[PDB]
Amino acid sequence: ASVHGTTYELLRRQGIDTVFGNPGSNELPFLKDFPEDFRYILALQEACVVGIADGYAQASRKPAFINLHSAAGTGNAMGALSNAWNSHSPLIVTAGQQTRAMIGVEALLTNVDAANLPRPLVKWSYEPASAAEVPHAMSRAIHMASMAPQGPVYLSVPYDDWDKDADPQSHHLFDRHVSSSVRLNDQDLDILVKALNSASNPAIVLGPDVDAANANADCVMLAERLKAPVWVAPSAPRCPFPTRHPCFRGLMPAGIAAISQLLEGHDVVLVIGAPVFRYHQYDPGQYLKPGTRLISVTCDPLEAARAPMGDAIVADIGAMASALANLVEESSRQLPTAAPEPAKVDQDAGRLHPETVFDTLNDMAPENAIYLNESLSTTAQMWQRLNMRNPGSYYFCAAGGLGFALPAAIGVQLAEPERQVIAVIGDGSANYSISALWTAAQYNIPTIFVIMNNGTYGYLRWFAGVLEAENVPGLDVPGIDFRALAKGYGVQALKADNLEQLKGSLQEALSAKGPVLIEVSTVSP
Amino acid sequence: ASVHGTTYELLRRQGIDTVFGNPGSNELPFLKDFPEDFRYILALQEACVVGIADGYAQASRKPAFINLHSAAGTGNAMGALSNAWNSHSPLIVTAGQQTRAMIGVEALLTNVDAANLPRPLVKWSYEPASAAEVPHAMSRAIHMASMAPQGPVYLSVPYDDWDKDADPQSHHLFDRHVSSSVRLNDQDLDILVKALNSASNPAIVLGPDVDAANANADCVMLAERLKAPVWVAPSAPRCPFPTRHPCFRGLMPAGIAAISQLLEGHDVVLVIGAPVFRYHQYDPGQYLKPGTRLISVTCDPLEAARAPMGDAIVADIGAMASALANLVEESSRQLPTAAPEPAKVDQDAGRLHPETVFDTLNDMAPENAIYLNESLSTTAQMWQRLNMRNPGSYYFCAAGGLGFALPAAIGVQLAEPERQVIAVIGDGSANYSISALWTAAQYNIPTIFVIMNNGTYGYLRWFAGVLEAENVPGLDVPGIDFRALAKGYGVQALKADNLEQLKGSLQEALSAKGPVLIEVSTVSP
Amino acid sequence: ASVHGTTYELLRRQGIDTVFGNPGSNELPFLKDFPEDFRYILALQEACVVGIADGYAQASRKPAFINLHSAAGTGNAMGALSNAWNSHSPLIVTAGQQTRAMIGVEALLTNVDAANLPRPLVKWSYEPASAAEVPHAMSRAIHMASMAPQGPVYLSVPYDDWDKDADPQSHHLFDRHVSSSVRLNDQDLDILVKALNSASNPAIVLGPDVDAANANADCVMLAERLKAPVWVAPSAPRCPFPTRHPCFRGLMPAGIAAISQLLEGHDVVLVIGAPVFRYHQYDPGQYLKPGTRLISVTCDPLEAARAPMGDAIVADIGAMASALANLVEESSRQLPTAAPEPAKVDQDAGRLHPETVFDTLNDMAPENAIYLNESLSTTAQMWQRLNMRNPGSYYFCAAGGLGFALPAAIGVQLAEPERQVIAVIGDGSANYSISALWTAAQYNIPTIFVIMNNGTYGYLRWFAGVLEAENVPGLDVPGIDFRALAKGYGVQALKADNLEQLKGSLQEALSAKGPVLIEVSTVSP
Ligand SMILES: Cc1ncc(Cn2c(C)c(CCOP(=O)(O)OP(=O)(O)O)sc2=O)c(N)n1
Ligand SMILES: Cc1ncc(Cn2c(C)c(CCOP(=O)(O)OP(=O)(O)O)sc2=O)c(N)n1
Ligand SMILES: Cc1ncc(Cn2c(C)c(CCOP(=O)(O)OP(=O)(O)O)sc2=O)c(N)n1
Ligand SMILES: [Ca+2]
Ligand SMILES: [Ca+2]
Ligand SMILES: [Ca+2]
Ligand code: NA
Repeated sequence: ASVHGTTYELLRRQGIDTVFGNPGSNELPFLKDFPEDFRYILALQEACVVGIADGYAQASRKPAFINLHSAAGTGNAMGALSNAWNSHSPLIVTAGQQTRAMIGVEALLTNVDAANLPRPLVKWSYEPASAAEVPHAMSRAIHMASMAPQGPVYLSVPYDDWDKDADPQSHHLFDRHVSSSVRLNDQDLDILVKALNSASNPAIVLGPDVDAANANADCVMLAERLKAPVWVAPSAPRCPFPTRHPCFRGLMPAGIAAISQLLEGHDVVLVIGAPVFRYHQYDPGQYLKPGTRLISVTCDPLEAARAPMGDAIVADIGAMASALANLVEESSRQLPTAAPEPAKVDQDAGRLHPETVFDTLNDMAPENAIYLNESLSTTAQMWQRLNMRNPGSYYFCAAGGLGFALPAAIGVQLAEPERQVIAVIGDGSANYSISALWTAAQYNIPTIFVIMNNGTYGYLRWFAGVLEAENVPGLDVPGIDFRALAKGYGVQALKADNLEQLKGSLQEALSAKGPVLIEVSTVSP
Repeated sequence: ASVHGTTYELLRRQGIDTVFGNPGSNELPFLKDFPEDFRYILALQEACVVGIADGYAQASRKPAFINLHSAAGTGNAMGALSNAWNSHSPLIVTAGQQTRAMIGVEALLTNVDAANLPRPLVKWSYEPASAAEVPHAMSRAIHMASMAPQGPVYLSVPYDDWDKDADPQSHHLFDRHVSSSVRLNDQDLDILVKALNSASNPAIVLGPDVDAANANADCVMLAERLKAPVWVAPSAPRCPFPTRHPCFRGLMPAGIAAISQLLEGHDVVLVIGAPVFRYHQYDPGQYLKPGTRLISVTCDPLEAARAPMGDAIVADIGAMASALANLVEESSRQLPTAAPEPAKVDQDAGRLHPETVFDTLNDMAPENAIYLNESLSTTAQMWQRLNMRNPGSYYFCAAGGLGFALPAAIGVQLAEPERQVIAVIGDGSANYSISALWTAAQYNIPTIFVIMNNGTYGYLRWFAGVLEAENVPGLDVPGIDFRALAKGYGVQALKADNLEQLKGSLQEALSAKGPVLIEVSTVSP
Repeated sequence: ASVHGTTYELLRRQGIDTVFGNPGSNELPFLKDFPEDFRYILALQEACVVGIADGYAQASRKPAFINLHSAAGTGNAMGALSNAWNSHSPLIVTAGQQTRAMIGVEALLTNVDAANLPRPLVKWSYEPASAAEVPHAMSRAIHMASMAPQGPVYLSVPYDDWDKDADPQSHHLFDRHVSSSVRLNDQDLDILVKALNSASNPAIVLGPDVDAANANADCVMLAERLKAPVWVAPSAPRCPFPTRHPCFRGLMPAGIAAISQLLEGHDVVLVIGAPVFRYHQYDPGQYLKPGTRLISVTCDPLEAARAPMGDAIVADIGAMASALANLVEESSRQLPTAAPEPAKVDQDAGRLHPETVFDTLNDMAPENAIYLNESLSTTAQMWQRLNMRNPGSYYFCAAGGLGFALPAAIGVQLAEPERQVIAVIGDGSANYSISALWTAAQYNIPTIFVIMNNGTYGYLRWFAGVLEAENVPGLDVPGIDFRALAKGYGVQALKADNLEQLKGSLQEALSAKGPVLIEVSTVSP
């Protein structure tokens, strides 16, 4: 067997059947004789390739495979990799290297010092020392991406390796099963359960690793047994809980003082599947108020190490959530009462308030819609106004890197063909990965893109307020016609300048058989 | 003084007056109270920001200053940095970091392990240990970018540093002059000159550092004195010689065997301002034939170290070219005869042959036009068909990273307001940095973009041929309307489906007062 | 509170009370006002400092704290760190940095790019962005070293930070409890147990993480229930099983073919707490023979990823060994029969055969002796001839880095004051960290050092044989008087030129109240 044949066999034996890519000369020997059972999804720029693969991996809850071109293709993807690192996305990033005979002279499109290029945004980064090692290196990449805490990995392969003879002993790689599905030992788990059972006013805080683990239903059971309010940890990349469940209390503000104030009076705060905490704005104060102690369950040693307070347990979130949900007592406290519905904001016949847009989306979208958020100044309103009952219903750029939601929405829609994906993206954010629209058109992936057009980088005007910063350049983005951009890439385009048009446009988009972009004229901040 | 005030003073004292940027919250304290004498050029995605700054630095022959947002903004620019590394572009890349009080907890948009992120594509990468150190760190960044061999550098600055008190001793940074304008000592330079004077059939090979140094006219004088043919080193990022001068012999093929064959019979080959050599395709053979010896003058130790043959001198290209041009004897050999004009390719009333497009550009463009090339399958024809008499007339992605030419053309046009810039970009390449069009519209930078639309990644179909690779996915890019993309970003758009329309469109574009995009329907490969 | 006071409070609250160090100017502000409840152990060179701390951490099964001087002190320790990485030793390495005001100018003993210096041999490496962050960074270092898989970490601290005011919120760091004491979920653990219960001829292979976890007794119970032979994985850094238990089968040869041959006919091979596998010599063949399947339990994702065969479970070794030992059925197969005693090698009245030395050590040493091995050509004989009944009885350089055993023996003896430590070290190996002897003398740590003096690098003469390499320089080390070296550092010294003298010397050493070095004249290979 060749290294080519062996490597594709390893990939299919490990469940991988799709390559998200933008091709180059160093990858042609890998992509040639492309196997019939695989599919290749082309995107026109590498931030888009990785974004699509990332949405696909997060929604499918399995690794996604990426093929990029040498240093320039990998470099174009590095902002996308920053998000993937923070969302623990299991991404296997492969990049083609020059032929081994011309690496030394640094021929054009040699990836120099290749393994160092994507650091520090990958769990593992490597170039094999010989062609016969390639399948073993690929095996390492698959398992490193897939073991808790999941994350992106990088493998650089000289293009001449693929046609070489594989090692016959590589067959032992094909069926390896590697598990990190672990939970706290019985004695210490009993101690934790007793602390939860004994708490007089527990609170629960959930992060993205709950949704990645599909631990959402177990966390519902846990919250109901403990009769405890549930918050989502700040800067949330996913939604880990039904947002209209009686225990749900919403997204935490991303500030130190704000969070300790919210938790005040809670004696035990159990955090599951989140960093402690992904603050954003600087809001100095107490990490916790007196009387509050914190216990964190995290799949990531790096999270447990850097928490500035609390105890921590490093374990699989699925296994831990299930064990806790099944072991805790039913408290005799009263179940928390559901948060009230949000108020209707006054809306005239002109430009749309974001609140109106979210209320209308909530009124019209299917109950199993999946949303993406890259409309940064409207996040709080989005979380208050969209009823998201099911797991996998929300994605937001985990490292704050714009250019995620547009391509990720396409990968999510590819992963979940029977759930309507609706990406809500600001006019500024829409440009970072605009060319991803083309992939939705070409493969007819029927994502709906709602562009919130207010002409400005609104969130940065806000943060300028908290910093009290005046005379800042570069905050306005006038003069972009998103319907023309959508036409340019073959996506049906609609405009909504008022509520009547928003309703009509959503009705058309929801009914459409292909992707649709709706440009919404929203109010300026 | 504050760190803010001191740093802008240092920048203006060192000749920097423009910030190319895409802003974020960590940069607001740097960008606030933006100085009246500076200008900020916004681009909508960071590959575009760096591309624009890169074209501006290469054309202006001075450092360009960039401000990006933390890890995600830096990561989005890393493909652009790969080109900048290979073209020795003096780029000062600054990125905002979280406030020092929240770096430890890794708050959202903390740039973790920041200095390692852009490696290995920068000469120097750093985050200062205190706010008062920021001006000195900026001084280091300016000089590291600007000293031979020039190249990109990276500085990460926590956002709280700007408002802190500066060290009063920072004033000693303001007027530092640092020179690398050096040449080989007299005794060894005399030995080199004697070897050139004694050669029976010398050849000259020139690379991009000649054009960066504006050493072109000196290299003309050198070639005329030595009566020597002149080639451009392969994978050329710039044009270092007038392409219709009698000595000019064109762009070398990027292959080992091809180059040794071309040089056969030349006893001394003097290479100036190029790597030896930037091969691309694998074309194994002799590095040089018997009877040929090579001498390389390079500004870059890394180039001198990795050459697989020849002697080398590491020195400033401007200083060396001037010294050699003035010291060599006038040979009594006959001057080389000019290459013949290229033939006219048969052209019917349908889709355009690339040869026709270049002939027509050469017929209509001003004599001081500046071209950019990201139409990878037509490079040989472009070099044969465009008469480029003047320095600074050609740019091509130095690391082969697509997404350079579109934004770089805007930076070049900003640097050279009286020279018409014409970027010739393939339909595939146009997408990587498509959003850069917006910056040309907003600032009315009148670049002309000629999109060569053949529906496919043509060069990759070629390289597939040399590799003999069949059943490769992802090579076609149908279904993109570039006039709609240009409209989307506010750029006037024209279509050329045949020669009559190409001529009309060029006439309109040349006359236009703003940027113009022409979509040309070219023949499929 | 100051950063100094807060950091020592954090260290004592986290169980750390000893600093192993070699001091320098950047560390004086940390070491001043040294707390009364701490102890400082000086060694004269940094390989010795880290070796001592490493032996102390491995034997105590808890993190050890190290303080080195800037880049030069850290660099002198990097070979020692290579061993620590491979043995998963929880080492907190701190190094002093220049004052923040002189880092930029790179004053003498600035640690440039400090965090990158010890990579890739540390789990985490960091320099804080401000003085107030130091206690949180130290908290991160403690937990990163201590979480599974344990390993060395690095923290660089500017010397001016210690006197600065601490953040009052740092108190939340003091009592953090972080656990990685996890095991496979119940459903999958039941599947594993069923596979073990069903095996017709299981084998067990144990590595160093079993002894680190004190999982030895549980592994005895497991082997007895399964009636299974037990081997120690190759290149063994520790001893995980009583070597005269009936199931024990010895140390595996460090070769691919040798191991698959040894395992042939075993249907299920359970590996616990080892890489799969730490081969040394190149011995190509099948990784496993047909009919053998492998299951690995490892605390280290990097081990699970790179195994070339088998399934793997990433979990705590203590928790997994206990669960398996208590859950498996008692097999009705016959218990394995103990290996026979090794034969007595013929010994005349001259130089000692290594076999004689080990037999004599086994005859005279206490049953709870602890041995270290850095006599590389005699390892097989050592493993056959020393009855090691108890956990923590054997250490060998985990990365093969010489200079470990001499200082580690001192740290082990410091950790286990009531167990006689006997380090058996070749004459070549003894020199790498010879100055460590001084620390044993000064603190009266009564380690016994047995120098096996055959005048040559014996193992390298062997490996030269397997490679069939002739005319190799640098293999002989004549002319070293180890009794004089011991005298030089204040350690009692004895010589053993024959068996009578070996017996007398051991009797004296065993009775001595201080450290003793015995130079043994052994036979040449
Ligand atoms: C890759 C990248 N570049 C720059 C930023 C900085 N940034 C920028 C530029 C924002 C403006 C977003 O504008 P929008 O139109 O998409 O949405 P809003 O108007 O609601 O803010 S929010 C933010 O953090 C970023 N986060 N990521
Ligand atoms: C960032 C990046 N991604 C991928 C490539 C690989 N690549 C690709 C995708 C090419 C196709 C260029 O297509 P085009 O339409 O712009 O021009 P041609 O049709 O003349 O080839 S040429 C080439 O090297 C690259 N060089 N850089
Ligand atoms: C730091 C370091 N340097 C060099 C070596 C190479 N090396 C060397 C030099 C050996 C000779 C050991 O000689 P010895 O006298 O201690 O023992 P033997 O005679 O039994 O081999 S074994 C070995 O791997 C090493 N392992 N570690
Ligand atoms: Ca906006
Ligand atoms: Ca094309
Ligand atoms: Ca020896
Ligand atoms: Na990097």
